[PDB]
Amino acid sequence: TNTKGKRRGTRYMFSRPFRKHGVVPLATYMRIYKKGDIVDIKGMGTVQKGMPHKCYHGKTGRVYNVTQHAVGIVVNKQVKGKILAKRINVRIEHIKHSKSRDSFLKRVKENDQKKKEAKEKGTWVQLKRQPAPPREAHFVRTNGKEPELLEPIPYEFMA
Amino acid sequence: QDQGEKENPMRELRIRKLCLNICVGESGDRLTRAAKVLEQLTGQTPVFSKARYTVRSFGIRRNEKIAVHCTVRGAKAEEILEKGLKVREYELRKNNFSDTGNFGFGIQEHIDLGIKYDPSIGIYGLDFYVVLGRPGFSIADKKRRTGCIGAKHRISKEEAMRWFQQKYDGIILPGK
Amino acid sequence: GRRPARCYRYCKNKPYPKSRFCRGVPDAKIRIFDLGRKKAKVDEFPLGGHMVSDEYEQLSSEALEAARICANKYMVKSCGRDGFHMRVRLHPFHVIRINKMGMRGAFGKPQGTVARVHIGQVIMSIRTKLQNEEHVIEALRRAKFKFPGRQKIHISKKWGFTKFNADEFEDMVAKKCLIPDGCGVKYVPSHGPLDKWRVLHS
Amino acid sequence: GFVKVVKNKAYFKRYQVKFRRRREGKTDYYARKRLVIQDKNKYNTPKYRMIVRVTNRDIICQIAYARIEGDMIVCAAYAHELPKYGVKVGLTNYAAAYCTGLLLARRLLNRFGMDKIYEGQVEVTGDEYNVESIDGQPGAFTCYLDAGLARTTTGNKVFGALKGAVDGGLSIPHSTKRFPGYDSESKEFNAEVHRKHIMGQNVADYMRYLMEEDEDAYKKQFSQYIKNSVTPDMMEEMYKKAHAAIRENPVYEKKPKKEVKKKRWNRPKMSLAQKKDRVAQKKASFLRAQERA
RNA sequence: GUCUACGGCCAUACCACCCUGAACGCGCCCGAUCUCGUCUGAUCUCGGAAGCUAAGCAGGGUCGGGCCUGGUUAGUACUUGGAUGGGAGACCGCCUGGGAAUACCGGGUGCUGUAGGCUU
RNA sequence: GGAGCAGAAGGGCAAAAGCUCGCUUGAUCUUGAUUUUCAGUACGAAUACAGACCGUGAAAGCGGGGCCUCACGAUCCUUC
RNA sequence: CGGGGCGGACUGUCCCCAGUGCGCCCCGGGCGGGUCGCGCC
Ligand SMILES: [Mg+2]
Ligand SMILES: [Mg+2]
Ligand SMILES: [Mg+2]
Ligand SMILES: [Mg+2]
Ligand SMILES: [Mg+2]
Ligand SMILES: [Mg+2]
Ligand SMILES: [Mg+2]
Ligand SMILES: [Mg+2]
Ligand SMILES: [Mg+2]
Repeated sequence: TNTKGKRRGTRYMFSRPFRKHGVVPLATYMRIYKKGDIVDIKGMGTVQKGMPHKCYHGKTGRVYNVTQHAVGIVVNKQVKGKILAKRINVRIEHIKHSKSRDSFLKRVKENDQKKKEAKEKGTWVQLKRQPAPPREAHFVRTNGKEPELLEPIPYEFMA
Repeated sequence: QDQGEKENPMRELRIRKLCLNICVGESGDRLTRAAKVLEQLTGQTPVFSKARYTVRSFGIRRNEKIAVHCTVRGAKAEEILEKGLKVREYELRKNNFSDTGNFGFGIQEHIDLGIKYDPSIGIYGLDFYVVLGRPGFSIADKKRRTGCIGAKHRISKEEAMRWFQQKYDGIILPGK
Repeated sequence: GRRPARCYRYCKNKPYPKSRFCRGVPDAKIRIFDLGRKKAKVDEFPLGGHMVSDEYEQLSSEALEAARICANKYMVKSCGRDGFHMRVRLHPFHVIRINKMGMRGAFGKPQGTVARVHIGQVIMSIRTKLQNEEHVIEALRRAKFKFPGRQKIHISKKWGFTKFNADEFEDMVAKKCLIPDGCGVKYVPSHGPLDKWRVLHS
Repeated sequence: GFVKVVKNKAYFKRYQVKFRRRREGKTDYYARKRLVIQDKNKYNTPKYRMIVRVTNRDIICQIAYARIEGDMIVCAAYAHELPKYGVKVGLTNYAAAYCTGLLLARRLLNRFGMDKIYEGQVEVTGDEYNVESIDGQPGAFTCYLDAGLARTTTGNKVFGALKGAVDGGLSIPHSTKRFPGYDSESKEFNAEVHRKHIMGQNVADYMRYLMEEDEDAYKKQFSQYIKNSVTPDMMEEMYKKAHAAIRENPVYEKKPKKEVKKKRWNRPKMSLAQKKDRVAQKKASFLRAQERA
């Protein structure tokens, strides 16, 4: 059936958000990117140079190369039955950083300071995180008053 | 007295442009003479104005030359406006005043006032449009930190008529 | 001529209105959607009775016009000519196709329009005085006989063709939160300009 | 009641405003995007631009580089800080722009400690000069020029400030085409009338011409020259002493004034209870008025 | 408590109308000798400082319109997974989880970076 | 922005990417990398660079065709 | 659900008018969280 054009099906994803058109804000240009860090790929449509393909929109890769206006990114793409690492040159209006890796790095530094304080003070403290334990038996005060009696309503047809 | 004598430094109706125009449906020597009357009337070299689209009814096609117009401001403007109202005997009747505080009229024959007729030059009429202002109106066309002029700094039809009859003791609202 | 309506009873084809892409559509059979005395104000006709579907299906414009005609005739010869106002609440916006009298190149051509109705959805409404309620119910039943599915007749808890209930209606009118205009009413919220309150509340 | 209104509810519903400084008319984001942003393979090198803004009574010369939270001023000169040596009157003109750019350059590089080298041009001739980096010594400061919305033509005080900074010792890339000595029709740069414009000799010639032509219009034009008694003579020397004083001591120092009170000069924002009571007593006064009738 | 210059986020910042503005400033303003541009020194460029907050600008206001953020709408609509559930079908109910959006009703209405001023 | 941006449609765009002037030939010479279809082959199209020589602009910069998504073609043979 | 003394601004009952927020501390009332709490069950 359909064409193999490079922007087929990108009516909404390469568009701008509502009341967000016009001039690109300059913080997106004055971010910095060192080779090795994790970036999200979105791909706005105000800029037509260096824009990523629709398979790479909404993806996440790491930077391997920095140039004047663009960045080489290593992204995992799933061709039919294998995952392979593609190397795409994308511009900085189309990328942004990754708060997931940022959060991981700050809990790494927190772990390191916590292990240092535990070692100097002579205790053993918890460093891992545990998945949401059960709910720790407790008392529920009624505060003297009786719990309110709920009761299903009769049926009435409005709409 | 005390409440009236405060705005008198910077809130005074003065004359911005005089907006002189001659539009004739043909090009050529008629337009050259229509520019020559403008030069001899104002002292400025006027500017040609082109058609915008072919209409074929009375017959003009686009990118021709149809009009000659000129912009005149200052002491020359007020004295040429004085001459035009001398021709109009300081009477322009009801509704020549636009709602933005501008006005204008037409003159059917120019030789009456001023300059002597020349046999080569034709018999052309013209029209005057005075767009009127107030000190501080240049913020609308300032390049850096442009703004709009503000609501009570505008010129209404009433104050335009009041300024006209106060500065030229003329007559609005004739017998009809 | 026209196929039996059982060939187009069910909604199965992804709404198809007449637009740029669907050209050459004949006119629907229902052209008049309001009928009776359409200029009675709000309180001449306080009672509203709806005929509301209980099936997901599409009704043809021919069936809509037939039901409108027979309900109008019963209301005219029962409640008088100017004693009621009826609105059908269903416009036939969905175009149905027909294939020509094999299956090669089989995409059909527009032959009609139907209105797709949902489970809870009003098909027709009649507003009348409070004493013609059985006449409204009988008119809506005799108009119910013109449709394929199953329909129910229900008297609304609201004042006429408005969205406000009959018990709180006159109190809102008296406290001027609800100002009558035409067939309906306007709601006055207490957050406009006070000069609007002043040209009102006075 | 005849024409369809344009600024209606749906108009404001889908109106998208411009940037704040754009709709204030102070920033051209086209030129800003092309001028502030550094190449990504520099990663942290600040990109310095010399902002020059000539107001109605003042000339501001700043040196900035952009961060994500906003620009960072490094050095700033002012025509209003110029009269604490040399000149006293005759600011916001081309000679004032030259001394302002010179003061900004000398202030920046004696802040950086490179004043004992990079002397620029201690004598003023209005010709093409560009500094060069002496080997073994630190490199010359590199800046670009932010002219803003000022229409760049031949003889702009932004280029006055550029010439001032370049003679001060900065390295700003430029050509002598937009200098007042440049002739368009011969594509030639005279540089002696440029030196005249730097020394303010055109204003001195205007003063002499007005004196020999008139007395009352001359003093009406140059009223504040009669005060401080700036004759058309001694104008250039005066600027020479101004340049010498800037080269002598370009360090800025400010004065303390901290014995101030905390008076409110504006109105406080009204409160919710105040607004509710205001509309309540407005309704009450309206009903009271209509019962007085 | 504010303002200039350059900004960052880009309406809580916009729009409409009304009131107030000490001091610096920003402007309006005066002029065309030079620079430079025009049909026109109106715009742009240049040279000023007699007057002025009228205007821009700032702050405040409006049962303001927009915008932002909550409530309601509503555990509704829709939906993952399940059944030898119902019903002639159309569709619907239940089990297991997730869960909206108008209308309507509140509250709010610019924060802030660097440098330099004024405010006894 | 309801106009225009060569054309189909979609996206994008306002001191723009539109319109009007000024100057030009980055529609030039080169090696590799990448993306798109994909078998991760080719063509076509495209994207980041790098090395020359230039254009423009006061400059930062931008420019190796057309604002983006189409507008095109192996071996063998011929021709320059 | 509030009382005393100092600071702005609102209302068509403005000299005899009314009502609102904000700054100081003094209290008045009731609610919750920590305290060797402290006892008692
Ligand atoms: Mg297909
Ligand atoms: Mg297709
Ligand atoms: Mg391209
Ligand atoms: Mg189908
Ligand atoms: Mg520019
Ligand atoms: Mg509102
Ligand atoms: Mg559930
Ligand atoms: Mg270049
Ligand atoms: Mg190159």
